[PDB]
Amino acid sequence: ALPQTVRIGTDTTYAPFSSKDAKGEFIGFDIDLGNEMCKRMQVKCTWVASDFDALIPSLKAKKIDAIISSLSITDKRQQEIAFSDKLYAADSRLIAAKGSPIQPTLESLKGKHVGVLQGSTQEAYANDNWRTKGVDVVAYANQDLIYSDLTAGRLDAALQDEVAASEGFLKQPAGKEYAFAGPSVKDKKYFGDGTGVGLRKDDTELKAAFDKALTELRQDGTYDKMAKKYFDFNVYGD
Ligand SMILES: NC(=[NH2+])NCCC[C@H](N)C(=O)O
Repeated sequence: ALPQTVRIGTDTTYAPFSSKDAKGEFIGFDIDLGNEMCKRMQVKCTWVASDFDALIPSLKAKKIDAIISSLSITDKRQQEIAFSDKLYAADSRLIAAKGSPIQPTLESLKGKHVGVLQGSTQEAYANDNWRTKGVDVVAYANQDLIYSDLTAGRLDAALQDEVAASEGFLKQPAGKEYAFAGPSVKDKKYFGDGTGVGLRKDDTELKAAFDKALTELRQDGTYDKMAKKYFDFNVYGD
């Protein structure tokens, strides 16, 4: 038996996947997916906002039951928690000022100030490959502070999910004078294989129900109808 109310944690600072509208209500693709799956699962769902780096600890502590927050499915995370089937693809890419020669390389980022989300796969990658080697990698409680430090010049570059940067910043007025700096960063190990619903390992029935709802809403075309609100491309991937 699934719980009468499935509590879903999300970090609402990652448009267009999860953010807040003017009323403070949860909006974005993650929210739409979550709500549609819950509908099909015939359970009530209650969204819970928290910082991104608090989601997996909250899940483990049973303060929430699920995470839908562009949570990348990684080898390392799977040693701690479970995942539903893939919700959508997620690649990492740097952003910087328009015209920046910055590339996702150690040589290019020497003496540069680079922002990453605390508890993200991007922080993991940046800390290991760049911060130890002298690059000023700065971790942030949330992505909106990163964008703001970038636009104010405190940061030279930021590393986050490509689609989030693109739709949530670059294509917005705030990011008109900014661009991707270099191609997406390739690293299977660190960045994983798309995003999924984060779940406790022993909640097998809940995972199965999420997986069932997801397959069904993909199959009947509801996934693509919801995605078109945000994207003119195949957000799902392969
Ligand atoms: N709602 C968010 N802030 N999501 C951040 C996700 C970034 C990256 N995909 C990760 O799992 O670490």
